[PDB]
Amino acid sequence: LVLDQFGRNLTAAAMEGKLDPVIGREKEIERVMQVLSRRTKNNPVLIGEPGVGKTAVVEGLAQAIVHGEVPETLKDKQLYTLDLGSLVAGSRYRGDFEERLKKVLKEINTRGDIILFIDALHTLVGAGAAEGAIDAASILKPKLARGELQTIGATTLDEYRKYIEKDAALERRFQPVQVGEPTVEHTIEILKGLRDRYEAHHRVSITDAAMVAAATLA
Amino acid sequence: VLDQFGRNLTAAAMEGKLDPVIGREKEIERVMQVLSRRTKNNPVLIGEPGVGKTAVVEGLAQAIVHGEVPETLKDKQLYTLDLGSLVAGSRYRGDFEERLKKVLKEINTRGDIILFIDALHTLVGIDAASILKPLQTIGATTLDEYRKYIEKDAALERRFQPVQVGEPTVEHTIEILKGLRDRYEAHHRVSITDAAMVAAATLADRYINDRFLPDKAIDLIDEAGARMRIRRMTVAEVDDEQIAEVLGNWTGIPVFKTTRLLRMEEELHKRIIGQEDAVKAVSKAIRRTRPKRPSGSFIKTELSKALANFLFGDDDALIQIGQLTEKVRRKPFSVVLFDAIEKAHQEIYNSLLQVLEDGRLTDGQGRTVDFKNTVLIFTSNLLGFSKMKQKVNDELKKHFRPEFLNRIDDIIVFHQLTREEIIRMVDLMISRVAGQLKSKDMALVLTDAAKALLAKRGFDPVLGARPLRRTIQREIEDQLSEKILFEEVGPGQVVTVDVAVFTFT
Amino acid sequence: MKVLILACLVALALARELEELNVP
Ligand SMILES: Nc1ncnc2c1ncn2[C@@H]1O[C@H](COP(=O)(O)OP(=O)(O)OP(=O)(O)O)[C@@H](O)[C@H]1O
Ligand SMILES: Nc1ncnc2c1ncn2[C@@H]1O[C@H](COP(=O)(O)OP(=O)(O)O)[C@@H](O)[C@H]1O
Ligand SMILES: Nc1ncnc2c1ncn2[C@@H]1O[C@H](COP(=O)(O)OP(=O)(O)O)[C@@H](O)[C@H]1O
Ligand SMILES: [Mg+2]
Repeated sequence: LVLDQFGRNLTAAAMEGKLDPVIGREKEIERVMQVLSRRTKNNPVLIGEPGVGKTAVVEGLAQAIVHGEVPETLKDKQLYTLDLGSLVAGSRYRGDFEERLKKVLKEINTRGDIILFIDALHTLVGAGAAEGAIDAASILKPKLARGELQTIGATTLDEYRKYIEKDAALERRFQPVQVGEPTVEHTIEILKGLRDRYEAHHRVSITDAAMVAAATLA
Repeated sequence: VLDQFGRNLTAAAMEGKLDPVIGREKEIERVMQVLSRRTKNNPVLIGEPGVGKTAVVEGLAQAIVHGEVPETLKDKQLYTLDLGSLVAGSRYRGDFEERLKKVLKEINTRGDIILFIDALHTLVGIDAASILKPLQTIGATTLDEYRKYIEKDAALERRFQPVQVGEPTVEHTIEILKGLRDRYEAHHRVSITDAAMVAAATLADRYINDRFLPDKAIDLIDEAGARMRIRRMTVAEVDDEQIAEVLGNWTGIPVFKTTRLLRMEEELHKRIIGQEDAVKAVSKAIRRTRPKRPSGSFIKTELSKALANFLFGDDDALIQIGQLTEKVRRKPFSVVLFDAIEKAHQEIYNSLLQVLEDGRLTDGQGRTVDFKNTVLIFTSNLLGFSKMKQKVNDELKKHFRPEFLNRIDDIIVFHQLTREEIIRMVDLMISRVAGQLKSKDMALVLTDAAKALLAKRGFDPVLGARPLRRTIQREIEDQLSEKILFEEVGPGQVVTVDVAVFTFT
Repeated sequence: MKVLILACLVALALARELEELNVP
């Protein structure tokens, strides 16, 4: 469809087992689901230092949808990581970018079961802005108003203020979700949940001593 | 034309589309005073991000449609103007300039338009600046951006009058929540108790310190009502228990959310060992608060640490000293420790002096830092023939004037070192290295003789007990590091330091 | 007794020329 030629369906990737197990981080997957159901400031932007698992929270949200562990208002939603690169690519003509983004947003309103995920939401400023063309930020800023566009974002703490914050319009709509760096004890439980992925790729065995050592020595 | 750009706030106030602004009648009155003027008749709502400054204009538009507006402002259609939409369209470049001019040509075609600009600094750094020359406009910036963009233009200050929208008190934002109760009750179909709002105002000020009063508290009410709608899908009464569950996910702290907590005295001494009477002396002094002056004022370093842990949660809530501005703006619930005040001259008596009288420091940085929930602590002290017991407090009275020592909460004394107290410090510092040996499957037991030797060496009361950390590692750990490498001691071994020279198995 | 006031040079440069994306 229109969303597969731009976005990556994370919900379909979670059905096929292509997303890593996101153990822990549950209190913030369900917190993203709280923010998506709010009156205003209903767009959760996952802020956190690079590496703490901001993409993994939404990848853990996709795994929660396919397991039926979400509320019925977010049941069988399709998360799409809309990359701006596939949206700019092509577009060797006029409006090509605004109509490829209008067809994305029309497809979100038509099916109505899409939670858009914009990873690197700071990169929304200046996407497809061509000569005599409006970027992807100016196209959506409006849609956010109508609330016809619940998006999930994921920036760093630096690039949240450096951009998303400033926009005052976005402020009353985007809600910064703190994606904290986990503790060592939380990280060991992440590594235990990720044994079977890294023990199968390398066909090795990873002892419990190694994962406690991996999170402590790191 | 304004019919397709920006929201008509006056039309939204007629339909009840705007959220009701309960409170703020003084600031809305101030904005009506500026708009009624001849010169500088354009308010700039200086606030903090999420302070309620858009609600003043939302409350202004509700005051227009009620007829509670002056005769120079009767039936003024108040428009916010959506920037980033007068873009929406490319014919081709210069579009946002050419389209903004068509909007302004409709404003002076009519006469009842007042623009609201939620980010006035973004049009400073057609620009409208020119059309401002003679179109009344309400702005809204932060105080950092007022001093950066609006005040730094004399062609933008002969017309832009600053209007302060302050952060509400914990009391004042409750009636904001009670006025906004019916909006968030009806949005989630879940009733919200009054207790929850007293909690969501108190707990949001206490634990959220990058966001501001009105929003923070509304963010807890909106998200707890949203959380209740979720788990009934996996009448239901958002309570104060619900707010602490939601704020426990915001901050990520365990739920201990205070007078009961303040009942310490024994709820401590995890890191404080000895010094027992000063701990009992700072109990009744901190609980004098339970004003604009800090929660405690005192004239040890560990004491502070454990005071930062017990009162304010974090061990790193102890600020050891701009140099204290924009780092208590970040955390206004910190114990501010002043290391070695004896070695500083009188230039430091303006950020510890006027804060016991105001609690606020206006400065050149651009924000007024809040000292009303800190614990200020000063760290001052560490002839012939004859035949501290209780007195150290007269030293600092003679050092600097007691014209604010009756403004200091309590000047407490510290008692002398005990031989048993230092032995209780030796087995405390052996825990730092016994855990490093249990990672090797080793066990480090000691004897009373060996613990008394380390107490006997390096304890000097001129230097407090600093020399003890060296004495542990020069004598135990330098000789324990070698025996691991000599492999006299391997894994699965009990190490018993006895006996003078230290020897073991 | 004397103090030297140094002089913290700031990095100040002219605005960047941009390269355009063509839409035919
Ligand atoms: N809770 C978790 N459980 C399992 N794996 C996790 C968890 N959090 C993070 N990870 C893993 O950590 C790695 C980095 O996470 P991720 O890429 O989501 O971080 P990020 O903060 O989004 O990074 P960036 O800022 O570079 O986009 C990935 O392998 C991811 O699967
Ligand atoms: N006095 C008030 N009465 C009612 N709601 C208020 C009041 N002050 C703030 N709010 C609410 O709190 C939030 C603050 O948003 P806004 O006023 O736009 O913030 P800012 O002034 O920082 O831009 C909104 O939900 C607003 O309706
Ligand atoms: N009750 C205590 N009083 C003082 N120092 C203590 C106490 N308990 C442990 N110590 C240790 O003694 C040293 C005190 O030195 P310092 O950190 O300068 O604080 P102070 O001398 O003001 O207590 C630290 O190593 C600290 O961990
Ligand atoms: Mg990522």
